[PDB]
Amino acid sequence: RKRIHIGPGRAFYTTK
Repeated sequence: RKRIHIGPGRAFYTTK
């Protein structure tokens, strides 16, 4: 369920 990815303006940080 958790997802964390940071690229060239591609935020994908989700913990909750």
